[PDB]
Amino acid sequence: MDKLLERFLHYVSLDTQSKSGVRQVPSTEGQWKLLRLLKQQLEEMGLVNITLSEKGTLMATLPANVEGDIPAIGFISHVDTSPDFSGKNVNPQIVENYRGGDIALGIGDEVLSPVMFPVLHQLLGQTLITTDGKTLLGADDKAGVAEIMTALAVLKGNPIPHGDIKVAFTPDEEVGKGAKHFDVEAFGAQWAYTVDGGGVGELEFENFNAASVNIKIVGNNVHPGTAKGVMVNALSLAARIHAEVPADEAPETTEGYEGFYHLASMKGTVDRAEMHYIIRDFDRKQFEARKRKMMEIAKKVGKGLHPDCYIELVIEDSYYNMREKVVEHPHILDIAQQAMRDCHITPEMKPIRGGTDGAQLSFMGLPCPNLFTGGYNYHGKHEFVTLEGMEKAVQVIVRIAELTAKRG
Amino acid sequence: MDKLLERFLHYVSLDTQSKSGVRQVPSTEGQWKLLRLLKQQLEEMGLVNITLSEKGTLMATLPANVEGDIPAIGFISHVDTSPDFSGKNVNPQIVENYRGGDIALGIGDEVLSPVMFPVLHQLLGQTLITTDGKTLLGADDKAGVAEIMTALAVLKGNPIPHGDIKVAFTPDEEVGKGAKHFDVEAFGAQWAYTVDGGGVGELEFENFNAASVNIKIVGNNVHPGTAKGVMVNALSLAARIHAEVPADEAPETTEGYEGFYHLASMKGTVDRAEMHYIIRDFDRKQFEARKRKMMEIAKKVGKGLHPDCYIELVIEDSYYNMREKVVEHPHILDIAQQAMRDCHITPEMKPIRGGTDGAQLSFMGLPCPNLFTGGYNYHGKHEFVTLEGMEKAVQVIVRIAELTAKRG
Ligand SMILES: [Zn+2]
Ligand SMILES: [Zn+2]
Ligand SMILES: [Zn+2]
Ligand SMILES: [Zn+2]
Repeated sequence: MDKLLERFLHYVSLDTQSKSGVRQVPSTEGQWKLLRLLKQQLEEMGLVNITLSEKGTLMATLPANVEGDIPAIGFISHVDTSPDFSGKNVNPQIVENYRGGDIALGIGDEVLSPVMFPVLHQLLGQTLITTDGKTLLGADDKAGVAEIMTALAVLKGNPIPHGDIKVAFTPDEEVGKGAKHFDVEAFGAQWAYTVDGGGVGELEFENFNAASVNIKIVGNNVHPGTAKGVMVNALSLAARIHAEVPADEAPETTEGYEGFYHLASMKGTVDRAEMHYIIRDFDRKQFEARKRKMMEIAKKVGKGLHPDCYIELVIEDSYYNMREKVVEHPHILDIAQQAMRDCHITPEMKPIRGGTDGAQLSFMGLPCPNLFTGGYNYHGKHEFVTLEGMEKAVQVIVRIAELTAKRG
Repeated sequence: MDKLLERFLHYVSLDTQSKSGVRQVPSTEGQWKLLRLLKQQLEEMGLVNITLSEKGTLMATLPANVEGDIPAIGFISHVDTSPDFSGKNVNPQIVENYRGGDIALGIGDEVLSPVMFPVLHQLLGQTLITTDGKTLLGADDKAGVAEIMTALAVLKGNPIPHGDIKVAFTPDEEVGKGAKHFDVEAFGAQWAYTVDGGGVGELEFENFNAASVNIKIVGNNVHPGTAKGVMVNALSLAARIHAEVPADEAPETTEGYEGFYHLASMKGTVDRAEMHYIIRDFDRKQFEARKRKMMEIAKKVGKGLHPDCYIELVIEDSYYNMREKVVEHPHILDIAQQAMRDCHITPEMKPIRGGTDGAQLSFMGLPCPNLFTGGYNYHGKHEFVTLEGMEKAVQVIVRIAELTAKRG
């Protein structure tokens, strides 16, 4: 199981940052750089049916080790790094046998601190890989790419029985295009896992049901000095709508399993205004309830307006909670959990307050929970990872593949 | 008193529309076209000390008719037409002996209607001048320019005693630059009147005290799924501020002498938001009270925010109510009122729910109330005027000049 570190740093050195609002997929050339590198490494490795689509999705198959009717399983990672910070000229910082202090990031006033991140006191003794403080690290999701790549080297070069293993590396996960052009048919996996989770132990199979609620408000402007009973202030309606939305059921005041309404943005004048709301909820019923609530709030404020003044709502479903799709087949989480115990890891299962490409794929015919990576503080300069956590991800992937063949 | 109509139509044919947010004054070439025309006509008329500044303000003096120590008075009109509708290729429509029906504007579905404008039933018998329905008319303020120009022809060509009469024609009244570069010193008028009012009888000397209140809100954005006790939604603060502003004390619900708060515009995201409020009030005390109220409302919402999240208010005074400046010298309104009675007109004195260049000049050393013009429905395609009302404006101006010399 060597070259884990090497593969990781190699991938980290490549600028693969994604770009919002681009029509082309992948959105940036850098991503094609890493995809081509992976493609070559897969060929050299000896995988079969390797293919890189025009949309930049890399697929490949490691054939069964043994005979028997074993279901093919898959592992998926995404190639791009967050637009929220640069993954440009990352300069990794390796801290062997971390003793628990503050980590200086590069030369300057930048620090990885256990005061700010208590998790560190949970990683005494390990090798930490950090940034110089001037960029992202890319652990998300290049540690996953490295771990999958590594798990394949281990499966191919050791006496470990396994069925067919499908792997994929996708392009614009960060900008929401991760599963858009995913050819589940070509992939040919009975089920899969994304290796795009957090710390050691993380296993996720529950995510938010999501929807956007756009509101278009048309008022009536006129010179203010003579607006009596004539002027319809659109912003006054916007404020009245938001006044009715539960301030206790908002991102700033929810945690764990509680849903919410959130006003992302709003802009307007007396004549027109627009609001962009989002609704998140683990429960499909309370998700519906949440749409109703908004429409209801709207009606209220839309009391009696001179039929040239209205309030329109446009509700768009973004994604659903996989729970149902995953739990529907017990072996998926059972194998993953048994695999972690076999590797002396305590499975930690927290719900995802957001979504994942796995949740999209789970509705496209590929139930697909999330596996940990060992990385932390995902989108900023405080992002870091530990080699041991990365080696455990490898161990788990390899065990899951062995266990799957065992039962097949 | 001829060429009133002719001068009017001539001026109406010139595109003199102003333009918002231009640094140059006048903001448009068309205005210089009318200013040059007026300049020439003043020369031909025989006025003295005629001058056109680099900023496009035209001044001129008609010397005293008689001797005695008579105070010089002035008459002011503005040359540009509203940006709110085109004053491009105006095609006037003349309706002699209006009998009270609906007036068809040009060829098409456009109408001047007494149902929509009850004033018409107050103008039976008169000659109406309307638009074709495709533009503004320009009565505001080209009727005033014509009336002043005409009043001067009458004063110069008839046995009517008068002291010195100063006249001025200003450039960007519509875009707020009307009195900016007004050289009151060069003008040399003890007091003046703007001929920029409405229907026959109108005399205005009270206007709003005005101020803008800008609010900058800095919040704290973070991915929503993990914003608990961390995310500070700036829009939520904006809505909470506007929630505290009196919906009964707003443009849509005030009239006559009642002040108000008005939210002109607002834009924002979770990280930042901005609000542009205006405050209008005839009373200087309640104007102050209104500033206090806003600052107060702000404090409340600014409760306890992590010192990286704040709410800043920036209050800018725009203009004041002239009342004080005008009433301070009784002859100004006394002469104007006596003049209207001498002309068999009932003086109508309503407060201006907004401001005028006269109110700005009144604080620059030139008390300056507003005189009627006979025009109605100022900024749209439904703008119209009546020749009789225009002739009365002329009569009043001429009488005011005669009365002023009488008492001097
Ligand atoms: Zn991410
Ligand atoms: Zn990721
Ligand atoms: Zn106007
Ligand atoms: Zn005007």
